[PDB]
Amino acid sequence: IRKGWLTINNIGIMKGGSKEYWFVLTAENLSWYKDDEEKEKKYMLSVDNLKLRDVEKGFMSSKHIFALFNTEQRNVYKDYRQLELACETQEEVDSWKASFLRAGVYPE
Repeated sequence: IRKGWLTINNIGIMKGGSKEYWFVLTAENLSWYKDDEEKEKKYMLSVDNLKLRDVEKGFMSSKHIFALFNTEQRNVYKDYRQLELACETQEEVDSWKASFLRAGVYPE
């Protein structure tokens, strides 16, 4: 449905620090890659059982930040905490939120 680069702010101490990843969004699954060639296949999460929320001032929010969180568990699989995503512009945040909603993600 939508593809682009997104920075993940929540990464564990073993690999901590915000990092930019290539993301592919479809109606069925969310697939994250370290490359735009879509070969790494870092981790995947299903579209459903997820919801979109805003974020608090817990990060140096020089970017436009929104969070996709698991409604069944406390964290995203193969990830640290919930998937807080930072965009270069606010339009990217709104576009991604709309894309996730169309894919099947539900509002908080």
